[PDB]
Amino acid sequence: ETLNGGITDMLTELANFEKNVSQAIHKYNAYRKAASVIAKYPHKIKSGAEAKKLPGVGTKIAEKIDEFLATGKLRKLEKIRQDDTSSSINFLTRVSGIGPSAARKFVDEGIKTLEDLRKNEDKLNHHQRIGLKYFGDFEKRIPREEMLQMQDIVLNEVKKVDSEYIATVCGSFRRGAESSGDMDVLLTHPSFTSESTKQPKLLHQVVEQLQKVHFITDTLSKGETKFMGVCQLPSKNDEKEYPHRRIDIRLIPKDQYYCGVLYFTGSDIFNKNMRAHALEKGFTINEYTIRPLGVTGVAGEPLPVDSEKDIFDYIQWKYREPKDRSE
DNA sequence: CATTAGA
DNA sequence: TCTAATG
Ligand code: NA
Ligand code: NA
Repeated sequence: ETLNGGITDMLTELANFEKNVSQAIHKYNAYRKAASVIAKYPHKIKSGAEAKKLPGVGTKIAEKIDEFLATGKLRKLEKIRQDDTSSSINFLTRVSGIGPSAARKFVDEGIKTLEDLRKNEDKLNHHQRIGLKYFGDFEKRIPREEMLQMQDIVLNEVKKVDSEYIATVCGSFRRGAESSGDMDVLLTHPSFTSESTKQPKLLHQVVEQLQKVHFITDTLSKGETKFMGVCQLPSKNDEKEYPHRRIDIRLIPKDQYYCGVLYFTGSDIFNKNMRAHALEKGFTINEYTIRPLGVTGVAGEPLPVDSEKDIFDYIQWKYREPKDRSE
């Protein structure tokens, strides 16, 4: 957590590189496992040698460990950090819609900057065109103070269209957080569950609501169960307009909400931890359900859930307010 | 890890 | 169809 820190950070750096700039999935994978196991090790790595005794700890990495050990740096590291191409990749990527493959392709074409991107919006797809267009706003945080004003409008039209809907704004937001990166709305309806053959319109109804009022401004992706978009709080009585925000609304079988909700609400550690417990408590948790464990090794059969409580009850735990779902 | 664009 | 990008 700190005694192995540099090694881990170097190593990760190392990894992320291969992965993006290069297409070295393996080396990349190689770095991460090492990064992983070195991270667990309970003592101070005093040399590649010692490190080397590890699993996944090859000669190539052990080598890198000495160089970092001996001199507070690493060339390859330094050389990469410098590399204008590589850098270019890492940057283009911040564009929403641009990922490794497109980064590399763009670079090769010579587009290495934000401006380059503009000059060639045509070589860009609708997702990326938007990612472009709100480059700033998308990197900006979301003040809870806004999360509250957004959430408020959202539940308002949800309810407006049909009183039967159930929306929940999951995430850290939900976990009390001072700010958030984007809003996650988990949606559900009774008239939609596990079997009941969809009702695409269920999703489409609301998206169209939000839009009709202007909360929705753009569509990154709209599928029959997951709409991915852009939204903005009405810019008041002037002088202050609102930054464009990333929103994600998703349909859910009324039969799977709470688990999903429970889940997406994290924290990643709270979940992991609760989940690990359900195992002892003879259970199985996962994004959509909770099944009872059968000694044969495994088992099935989705116990019924009506609230975040059921799932609690089931594993016989203390209901944890989302507030304290930190870990 | 599953859903969507796109070509 | 596959392949990429988000979460
Ligand atoms: Na080894
Ligand atoms: Na990106």
